Amino acid sequence: ASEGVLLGMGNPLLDISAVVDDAFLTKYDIKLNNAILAEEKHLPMYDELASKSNVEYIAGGATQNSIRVAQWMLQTPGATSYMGCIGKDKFGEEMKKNAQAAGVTAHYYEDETAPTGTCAVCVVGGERSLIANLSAANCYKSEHLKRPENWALVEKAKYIYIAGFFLTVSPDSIQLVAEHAAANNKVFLMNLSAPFICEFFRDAQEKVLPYADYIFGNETEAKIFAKVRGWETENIEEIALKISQLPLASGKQKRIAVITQGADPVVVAEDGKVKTFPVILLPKETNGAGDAFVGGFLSQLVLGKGIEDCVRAGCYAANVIIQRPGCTYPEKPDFN
Amino acid sequence: AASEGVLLGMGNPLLDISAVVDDAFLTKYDIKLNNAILAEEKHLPMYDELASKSNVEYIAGGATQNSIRVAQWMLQTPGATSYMGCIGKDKFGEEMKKNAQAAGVTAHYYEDETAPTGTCAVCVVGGERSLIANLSAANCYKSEHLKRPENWALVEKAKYIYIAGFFLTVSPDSIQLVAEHAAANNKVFLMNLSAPFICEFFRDAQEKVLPYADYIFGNETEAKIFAKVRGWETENIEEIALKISQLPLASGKQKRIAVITQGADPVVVAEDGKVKTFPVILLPKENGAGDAFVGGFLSQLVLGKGIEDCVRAGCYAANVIIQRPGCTYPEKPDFN
Ligand SMILES: Nc1ncnc2c1ncn2[C@@H]1O[C@H](COP(=O)(O)OP(=O)(O)CP(=O)(O)O)[C@@H](O)[C@H]1O
Ligand SMILES: Nc1ncnc2c1ncn2[C@@H]1O[C@H](COP(=O)(O)OP(=O)(O)CP(=O)(O)O)[C@@H](O)[C@H]1O
Repeated sequence: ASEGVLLGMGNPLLDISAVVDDAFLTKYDIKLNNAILAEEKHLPMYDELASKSNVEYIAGGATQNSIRVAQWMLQTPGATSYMGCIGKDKFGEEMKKNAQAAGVTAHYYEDETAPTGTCAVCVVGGERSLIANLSAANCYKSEHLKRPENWALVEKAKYIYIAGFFLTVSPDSIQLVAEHAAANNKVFLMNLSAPFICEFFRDAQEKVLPYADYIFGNETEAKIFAKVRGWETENIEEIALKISQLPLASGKQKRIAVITQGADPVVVAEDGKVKTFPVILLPKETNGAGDAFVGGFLSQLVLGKGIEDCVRAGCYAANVIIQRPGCTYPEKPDFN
Repeated sequence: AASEGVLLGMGNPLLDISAVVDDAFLTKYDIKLNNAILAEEKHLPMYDELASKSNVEYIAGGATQNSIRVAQWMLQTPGATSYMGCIGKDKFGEEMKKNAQAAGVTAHYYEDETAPTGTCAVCVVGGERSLIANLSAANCYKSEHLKRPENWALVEKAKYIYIAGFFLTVSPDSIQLVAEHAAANNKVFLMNLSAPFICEFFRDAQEKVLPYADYIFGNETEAKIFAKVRGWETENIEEIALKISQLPLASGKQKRIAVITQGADPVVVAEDGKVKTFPVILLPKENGAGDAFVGGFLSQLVLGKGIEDCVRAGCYAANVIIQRPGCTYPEKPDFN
């Protein structure tokens, strides 16, 4: 677990989590077990959540959550890094404060006008309501990555994880680091989180797939990925195998596809074979479970462990996060 | 014979810089034909090279704006169409205003104070093309522009309002405001399934606007993905079109018409619980075909014509645009 051994790049959103009541949900007309794009009526909501003393600020975003969970799972200081776009405002300073507290060496790109991306995480029991305002998170430029103090994080990194969503924000950055990983013996990892499915983004994803050593995804993302490229099969075990056997780049030898199915087992394809991994629960046990699974998987991958340890750690971290308000965790882990 | 501003469009405007190119140009900038590539930044050496070419053509593009220009060209009545979208304060923004005025579209653009105007290089060789789109200011539209009286007057004047599904990612407030207004003031709100959604932020935003859609346009790929997202196991495009037309309707919305194109294969239309097939009829000795189909369909819909006339006009306009470099057309149409 060397300095900056694992790097992430994505859309950072400051998650403003707080336990709410019926009056709050009725006031802003927001329903539980739902995630909506933020509107004008939901913009003054971030001030009412701040006025609550029990508010929790977290440097969120799908990839950043995976990086924080990996840092928490590893515990070695300075092992993780992250790059993403934020705004020059109070929420941007809270993002920098929380990333430092989580142990992540974050080098953010500050946009000169777009305010920092935020996500209200309203909690009642186990249920949640997400209201994301992406705003600055979609303004990352490759000029930031190409600067020497930020490109040093790529050079230091052995494992680089980038979500498929980043292909819509900065396709130059993902392609540049994926090609660099193939040339300098680094492991490039990615996921099938491609919300937009246009010809522009399909061809952008087609160009980065050969450079992916690991492709993470969930049953819904994998089934849609299969239907897009004409694969008629619907069996998740067959789709995972077909993902692992996609064309490989010159600097690659094999690919591992990890498809989670929530409660159902985690499916892993490797060396032309598919293995099933039943989910093991914690003593007396969905928001951000996928992000926490990738985080736990990345931690054991960094330590040079076998696939079974990576799946068990992923499931452990996903089980911890779902029993907590948001993508939070205790001080130290209890995994083996 | 259509009234002033009877048809309005809202979207992501991009100045399409079209030009016929050769092998040396495609090799120089490493760009492939029949490929849609994103441009994180304007490649100035390429853009300036295109601007210095014989038969270089500037067009006020963008999927929705193309449909509006094709509808204006098909109608021929001056002042019948309107359009609102975000542009930058630069030379390409002035060329967008010049071409929209030439195309006969009353365009009221929102000028961003820093993001440069969205552009798209349309490198055409024979029948094939290569799109290199830099969205930039097109993704910066704010509902404050729509709510201004000189711009809201275009909504009030409009009987038919067409907005692409992709615009939900840019301004979901503007779509919800005009879709709910159309239901309250007996106006026809039309939309398409462009860039189908997989993330819950964008899926729930689309779920909120579907009841307000009187017409839903789409292609076989968009419709098949839309069906797989919401658990519809059927793959038959005729069954999918019927299921789209029978989605929940908003108060005071009696019916929905779903139009699913299949390229060469017939156009599928669902109406009053029945699906009708329309074979594509070609012109004597025969990208952007979908945009031109919607444009031709909108023109006859404005004139209060039957569905068969709308499909024939849509196919006529699509067949003209595909035998021209880009989404261009002759002075007057030949469809009666
Ligand atoms: N109901 C459940 N019970 C226990 N563990 C669960 C679970 N749902 C998910 N998990 C854990 O989370 C991991 C990832 O689950 P899943 O694939 O559903 O995530 P996701 O990111 O797609 C879901 P969401 O949309 O709820 O954020 C699983 O491999 C498992 O370890
Ligand atoms: N090969 C072909 N020959 C003739 N007409 C065609 C055609 N492909 C498309 N069209 C015309 O264009 C209309 C829309 O076609 P389609 O559904 O393929 O558009 P689209 O916008 O999805 C395609 P693209 O990705 O190429 O821009 C059809 O209804 C038909 O009138």
